[PDB]
Amino acid sequence: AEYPLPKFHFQVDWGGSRLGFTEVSGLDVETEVIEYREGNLPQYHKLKMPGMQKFSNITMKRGTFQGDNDFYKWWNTVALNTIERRDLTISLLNEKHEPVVVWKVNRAWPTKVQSTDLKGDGNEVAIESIEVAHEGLTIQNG
Amino acid sequence: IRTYPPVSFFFEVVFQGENLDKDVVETRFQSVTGLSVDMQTETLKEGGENRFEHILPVRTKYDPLVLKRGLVNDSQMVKWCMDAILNFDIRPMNLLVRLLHIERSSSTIAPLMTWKVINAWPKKWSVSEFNAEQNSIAVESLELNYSYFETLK
Repeated sequence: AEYPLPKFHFQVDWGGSRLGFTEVSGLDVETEVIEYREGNLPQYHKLKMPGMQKFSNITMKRGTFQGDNDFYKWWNTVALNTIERRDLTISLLNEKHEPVVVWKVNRAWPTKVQSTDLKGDGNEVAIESIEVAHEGLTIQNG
Repeated sequence: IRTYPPVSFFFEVVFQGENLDKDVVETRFQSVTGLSVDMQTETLKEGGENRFEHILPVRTKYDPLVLKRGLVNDSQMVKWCMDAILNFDIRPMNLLVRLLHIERSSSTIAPLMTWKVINAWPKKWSVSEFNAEQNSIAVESLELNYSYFETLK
């Protein structure tokens, strides 16, 4: 067609009871650059070549409901250097409620859990957040 | 009576030699150092005197003189040095080192301090590293031996 897609209809599968979230970020892939030059090159700028890869962490937010303490449980699964690891899948849906773009995350485990702030005059809900480390990510469109 | 001290970055070097005193490129240097003298002594202990020992003068030592420039591809001075180094043929020279200032009474450039350096001859010659990945200038450095230096009072 000739029309783009929006970002207000998605889904996350993380091994919990609720698939709804308010914010999803940190989807990025990067590669390093190596520079090189020899003495007699008629070119005075350096040459470039691919190096190692690097992935960023994942940050997700959600509102707080009564009777739901999954973030703390997963974080507290930690032992000296061991922890439960999970496969994380994030999808993008259309108007028939089917997927369109999929991000696949291998061997995720949480590194930070942040609770809410309390203000007396605050007319806002209670927001908790988590940060996730993971080895590698993939992108599937179509 | 002095209130402000002199500045170090306005200076000159003169070769009182074969015919090098009239060559303009032979007076322009990026750096000059090595102008220092030291007295070497020995220690003698006297029995019965436990409060101090005697320090006795022995000899005098001088530092080598070091000059640094950007590389000059055709230099009479370097011909003199390489004649000394390759053919073991040395001919010592005299030098002047000047520290300059502005005098006015309009203004003029004049010497402020002058040292005479007696019987200099080549000691060392070097050029900096060539590196394909750095922004740098080819810099040559010369080191000289001499007998002594004096103030032109």
